[PDB]
Amino acid sequence: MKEIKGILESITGFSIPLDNGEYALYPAGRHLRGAIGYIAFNLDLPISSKFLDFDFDDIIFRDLLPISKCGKIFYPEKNSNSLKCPSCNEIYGSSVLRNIMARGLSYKEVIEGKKYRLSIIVKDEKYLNEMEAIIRYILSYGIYLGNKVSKGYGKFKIKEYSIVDILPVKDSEVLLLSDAIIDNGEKDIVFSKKEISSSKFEIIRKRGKAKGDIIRDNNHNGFGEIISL
Amino acid sequence: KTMKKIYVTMKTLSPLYTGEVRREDKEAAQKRVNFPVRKTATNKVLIPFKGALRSALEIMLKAKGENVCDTGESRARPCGRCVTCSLFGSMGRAGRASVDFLISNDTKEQIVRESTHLRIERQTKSASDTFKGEEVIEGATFTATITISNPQEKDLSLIQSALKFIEENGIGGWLNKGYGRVSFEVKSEDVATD
Amino acid sequence: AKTMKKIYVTMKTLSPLYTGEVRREDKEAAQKRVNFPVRKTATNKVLIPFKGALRSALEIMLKAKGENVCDTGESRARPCGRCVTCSLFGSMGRAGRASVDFLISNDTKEQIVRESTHLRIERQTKSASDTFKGEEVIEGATFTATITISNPQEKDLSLIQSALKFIEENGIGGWLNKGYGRVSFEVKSEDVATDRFLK
Ligand SMILES: [Zn+2]
Ligand SMILES: [Zn+2]
Ligand SMILES: [Zn+2]
Repeated sequence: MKEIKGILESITGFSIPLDNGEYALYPAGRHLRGAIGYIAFNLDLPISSKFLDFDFDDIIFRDLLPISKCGKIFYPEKNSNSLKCPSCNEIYGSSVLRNIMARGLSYKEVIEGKKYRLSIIVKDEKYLNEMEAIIRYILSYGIYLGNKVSKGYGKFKIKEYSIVDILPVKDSEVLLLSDAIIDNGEKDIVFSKKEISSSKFEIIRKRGKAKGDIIRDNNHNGFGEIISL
Repeated sequence: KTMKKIYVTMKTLSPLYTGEVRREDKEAAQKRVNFPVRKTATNKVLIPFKGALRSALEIMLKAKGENVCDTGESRARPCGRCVTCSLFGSMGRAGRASVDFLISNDTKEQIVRESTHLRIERQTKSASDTFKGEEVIEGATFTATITISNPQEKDLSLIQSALKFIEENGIGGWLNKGYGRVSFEVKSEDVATD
Repeated sequence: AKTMKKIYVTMKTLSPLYTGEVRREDKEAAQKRVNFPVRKTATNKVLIPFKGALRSALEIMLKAKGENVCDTGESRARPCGRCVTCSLFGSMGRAGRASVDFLISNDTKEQIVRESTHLRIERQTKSASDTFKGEEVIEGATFTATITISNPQEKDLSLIQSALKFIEENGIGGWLNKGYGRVSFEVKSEDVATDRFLK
């Protein structure tokens, strides 16, 4: 097991809508998965076939959680929309969003300059050979996460491709960094599969668990995530 | 497989204006300038580039003879059959070209100036209304990177044709009064293996 | 529709020419030396607004005929959208057919811009009461612009030439009453296909 670390920053702003006209503050790992699968199909890579597999259970993408001037990731504030890093507060929040009115199109973005965590957890080392190639393409051109990729919104640039290994969590009690798939969890989560080869945009809805919640689970390996805490 | 990459550097030849889309930053700037220029929060100027390339190929190919889908119309909903919808987008499948914003190489303090624009009466020959609009100086180098996946043979030539149509009509806003005339320098690259 | 009328306009200055700098920072930098800087590029070439001069010329002349052109020059006055001037240069909700470029000089500011002393002389004493340095453009300075008419109509070119003949009589730019801005326009028009670049 290993992971590729990164201080992924935004060249142009990203627009990710949620339900209830909510715009997400930071970019999520689902968006990274959806973009990297387009990369692997576009470069005729084999893992693209696994990219259209939503339960491959290797190459799991952790959320692009924002990084602070404290050098640490903003830990998500428990049961709250905004985030707060363990060192100081520096609290992210909505102020970073801007209401956009552009040619009829009224939407929102999140501004550029803030840095976000790259963390691609990979299990199979055979997949790491293609993983080095896809992080090496982004290294040259960039990745686009958001809406209006063809208009140019969402351009991301890595500044630190680091393939440093890691180990899973220890405590059973873990904090939910990202929203987790837990049935009858009363926190509705929506994403989609596009399947551009065969069309049929999906808009898959679910009722998983929300982020910022301490939960005890001995059967935990750590799209939810496990914070060691 | 081999996706087509077009590095488009743009040099501003007459002052550029593109209005700012974000309401909060536009409201913040409205104090100093009635018309703020479109700016990033990294203090750099971004320009929309997809729509101008699209509308260039729309009017050129429409009057050429190849029937296309007039976008920017009353309804503006496009087909999935004509050439522009195979390049710059369709109501169903994604467009084959990803057109990045023309980000600037320089910063706000080095290219962006506030200016007195005017409205003069035709009998008293004196200024009736004055307003303060922001522009980008001439000789300012912007950059963008077009991404045409599934490359057809008439792709780079069509993009260059559209850029010539943009070099003569202009990019941005206030296009009829002389704002927006630029030059485009173009380089191309296919990428195969990484 | 299938054509565009491109009017290449080359204008020579028969008089000293002044158009003021609009840019706050450039004007503020120049007021350390000259109280009236001229409007230049960062390429260091003189820019003149051209669309508003043509529009003003055609509104005064077409209102002098008796045609129902509106006036887009008063405070709060809106374009009506039905005139020939509203068709040629624009309306609120209807983009103009003429893409009038800026009058960009052929030479640079060292060649054609001169810092000039202007005065205010007291009438009774016949002595200088105010002095101010201001930049002006020399005579014989050549400027080029292109007026690109989209959806070309019959009258347009002649209308543009008529508007140019107004600007040849009155002037373009600032200090027009003092003698500044007297110019001479030469027209070289060409009807061209709008699909010229597709090849
Ligand atoms: Zn902090
Ligand atoms: Zn179409
Ligand atoms: Zn009118």
